[PDB]
Amino acid sequence: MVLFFEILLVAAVLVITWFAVYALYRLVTDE
Amino acid sequence: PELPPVPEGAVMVTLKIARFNPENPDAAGWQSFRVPCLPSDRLLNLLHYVKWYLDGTLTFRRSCAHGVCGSDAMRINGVNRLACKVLMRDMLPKNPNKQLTITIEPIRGLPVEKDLVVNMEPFFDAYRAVKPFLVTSGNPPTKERIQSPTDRARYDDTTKCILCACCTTSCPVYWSEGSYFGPAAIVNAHRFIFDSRDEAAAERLDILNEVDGVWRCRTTFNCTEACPRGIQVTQAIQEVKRALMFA
Amino acid sequence: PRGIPYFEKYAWLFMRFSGIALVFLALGHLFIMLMWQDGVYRIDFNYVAERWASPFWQIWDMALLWLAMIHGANGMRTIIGDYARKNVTKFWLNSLLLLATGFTLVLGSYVLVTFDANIS
Amino acid sequence: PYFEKYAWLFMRFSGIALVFLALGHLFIMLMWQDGVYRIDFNYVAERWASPFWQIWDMALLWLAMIHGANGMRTIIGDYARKNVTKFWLNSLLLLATGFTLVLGSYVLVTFDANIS
Amino acid sequence: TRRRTLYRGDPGMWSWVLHRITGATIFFFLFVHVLDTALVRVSPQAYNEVIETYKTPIVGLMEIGLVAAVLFHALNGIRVILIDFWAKGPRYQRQMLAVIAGLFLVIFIAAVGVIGMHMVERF
Ligand SMILES: CCCCCCCCCCCCCCCC(=O)OC[C@H](COP(=O)(O)O)OC(=O)CCCCCCCCCCCCCCC
Ligand SMILES: CCCCCCCCCCCCCCCC(=O)OC[C@H](COP(=O)(O)O)OC(=O)CCCCCCCCCCCCCCC
Ligand code: HEM
Ligand code: HEM
Ligand code: HEM
Ligand code: HEM
Ligand code: SF4
Ligand code: F3S
Ligand code: FES
Repeated sequence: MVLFFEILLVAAVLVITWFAVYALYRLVTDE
Repeated sequence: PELPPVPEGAVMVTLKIARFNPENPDAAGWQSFRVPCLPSDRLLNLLHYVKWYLDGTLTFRRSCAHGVCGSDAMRINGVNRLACKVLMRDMLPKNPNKQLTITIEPIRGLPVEKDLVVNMEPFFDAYRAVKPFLVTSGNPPTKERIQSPTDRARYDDTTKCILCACCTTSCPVYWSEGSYFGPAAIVNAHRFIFDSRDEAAAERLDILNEVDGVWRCRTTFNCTEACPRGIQVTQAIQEVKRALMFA
Repeated sequence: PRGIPYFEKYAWLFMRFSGIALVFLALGHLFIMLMWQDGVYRIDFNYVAERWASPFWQIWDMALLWLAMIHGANGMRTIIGDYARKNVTKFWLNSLLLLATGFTLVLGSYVLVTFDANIS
Repeated sequence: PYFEKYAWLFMRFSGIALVFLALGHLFIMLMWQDGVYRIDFNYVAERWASPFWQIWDMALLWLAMIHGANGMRTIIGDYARKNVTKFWLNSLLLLATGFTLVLGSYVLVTFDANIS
Repeated sequence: TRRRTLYRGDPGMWSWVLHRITGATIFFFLFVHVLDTALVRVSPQAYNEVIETYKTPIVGLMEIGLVAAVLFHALNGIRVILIDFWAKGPRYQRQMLAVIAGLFLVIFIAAVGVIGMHMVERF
């Protein structure tokens, strides 16, 4: 039960980090 | 052929062009040249040296001696510059005998056609889509319809646009998806929206009031920083935004 | 004429006005939560229950929830519009965003409106 | 502009949701233990003491009423010949839909088990 | 073919990219956190379980990170609102930017000090 919410926390951190690096990647790539 | 000319006082600056051949190989890449520099030189003089003596597949646009027309917008060391103005008089790191290198490459956002040459037709299509001409009645007054020296000094500072695209090709919103008009189209529409003797201000403001109009500006000042005429591109964009808010 | 007329102007204005309000709402929330008495180390059900026995904090939290969710949802709408290349991708991502935002607003509003201190 | 496209899409999406909502409601009401023959105030009160069933019934109410109101808007638009008739029938529909949504939302939000 | 290169433009560009990143950060956190708070309509023990797992040193440094994100977003959003509503806004863009850099450093070192003394006395 608590495990569900710590799983949710790490999933949120992964989505946050992915979005940060993806925004920077789309900024620097020439397409 | 015979031999390159004689230098006088040279620093032997290195250039790093980003070559791209459209047909012969489609194998682009960087290429480094070594050319002599002076205090009274410019990146245009150096690219001319490269094209005349060393290379000769290297193409780029340029017209004017120094009456600016805006044909040689490039990315020089990251920023957009108009290579005829980079003014190498200021090379103080030349004295410490460090190897100086300059990085040249086309502007970003438009389809490349060869080295340092891009396809300006998307830019000009966005330009001639804000209706950048005076729309009026249909029976001219034979004697130059009147306008005050107060109404005239309002759309000033946007009449200086030489249409070089140094601004539109530094807009991250323009690098992004969709079809943002761009700083330059919005400048050349501000010029006509704030002109007293015009009868399509409302129609232009309705063109700029779409999803890909003036509301996609993320208030980056890349355009203002890049303009070679010093136009305050983002303040023009702000004035159009406020004319849409308060009207 | 790609969407609803004058929707972008009002989304723009809403981001500005909700920012002005959210300064106070969100920063007062963070202050009172993290650096007032023991920060997180005082927080528990009894703390929540004695805070939500006050009209002040109830309205504060409901305004915070609604303003923050509509603000963030509009901002992410902009981000999706700037990063999605295919129209089908943009459609389904805007639908996922709308679904998640609606679910979060529904759950937060339910909890606030229905909270009772005496549950066990 | 673009109101018909979104009414169309809403009918599709609310249909997908209402499959589960309405058919689960009908199942649990009519064919679980004694069907209607078990239903009374105590049954309603012990069902509405649960966040699950409270949110279920509020979602059912809102989705079903907006779905039906849009569908009847279409039906009126296809059967009413005079513009005055169409105007007053759409106004009657809007009034009845608003009244039903207001009453159902009031009852759900304000229901208390201990009334007498 | 895809070239990769850094534009190296205005400082308002980096302000905008930080603004976007921190905004999305707060949005995702808010989703997760409204859920775990909605756990209060279930049980005092459920709520205490979860928020007690939110009282660890890892989550404490994360609290500091989120404080930083929200604080920068608020300050830079004030700058953006000023640029948009104030008619002499776009002229003082870089002035506002330096001012909010100063305010951020002040308020954030203060907030880290307070949160840190709490974490110290808690261990
Ligand atoms: C679109 C705009 C939406 C606005 C939403 C923003 C709301 C943000 C937070 C505001 C909360 C307001 C609720 C007030 C409850 C309260 O304070 O009252 C609750 C207080 C408890 O406050 P504390 O526990 O925090 O001390 O109870 C008291 O004992 C107060 C004593 C007298 C106070 C009188 C206030 C009654 C009404 C006067 C309102 C003042 C406004 C004046 C305007 C001209
Ligand atoms: C636009 C979208 C609108 C959405 C509305 C549709 C709602 C349809 C019905 C769903 C109702 C959901 C309310 C949940 C209440 C509940 O579970 O609680 C309801 C139940 C009581 O119902 P029962 O006794 O009949 O089973 O309570 C429990 O005993 C649950 C035990 C612990 C569960 C904790 C969950 C709390 C919140 C965490 C959610 C995690 C799921 C994540 C999914 C993304
Ligand atoms: C470490 C940081 C935070 C902590 C410890 C925290 C803690 C809490 C607590 C204890 C509550 C409910 C109790 C009460 O309101 O009195 C709550 C609810 C809430 N918080 Fe936070 N919070 C934090 C950050 C944030 C942030 C950054 C936001 C938004 C930007 C936010 C938005 C909300 C909202 C909207 C609610 C209402 C929940 C609901 O209505 O269901 N919080 N949070
Ligand atoms: C819960 C709190 C917040 C959330 C979830 C949030 C989320 C977001 C997101 C995702 C964006 C999009 C960024 C972009 O498009 O580049 C944004 C923009 C913005 N935010 Fe917030 N933000 C929050 C708080 C604040 C605060 C406190 C302010 C204070 C002024 C603020 C002001 C702004 C402004 C003005 C914008 C528009 C930026 C632009 O249009 O360029 N925000 N927000
Ligand atoms: C024989 C068939 C039905 C019976 C015996 C029945 C019975 C009930 C009962 C007992 C309740 C309230 C108690 C509770 O929800 O636990 C209720 C409420 C409700 N029912 Fe039904 N129902 C039937 C069919 C339907 C249908 C077909 C729909 C919609 C398509 C529907 C929609 C609703 C709604 C929206 C509520 C909420 C009432 C409110 O919020 O005031 N029901 N019905
Ligand atoms: C139970 C699952 C349901 C599904 C899957 C569903 C699906 C649909 C769909 C896709 C349409 C569009 C038909 C069209 O545009 O041609 C429709 C129309 C309609 N729906 Fe539903 N619906 C459901 C339940 C309901 C409920 C509960 C109501 C009313 C309370 C309702 C009332 C209507 C009406 C009146 C129409 C108009 C019919 C027409 O215009 O031809 N439906 N339904
Ligand atoms: S605005 Fe300044 S930069 Fe943009 S095009 Fe006209 S001149 Fe070149
Ligand atoms: S570069 Fe781009 S987004 Fe705004 S202010 Fe200048 S236009
Ligand atoms: S040469 Fe014409 S502008 Fe540089």
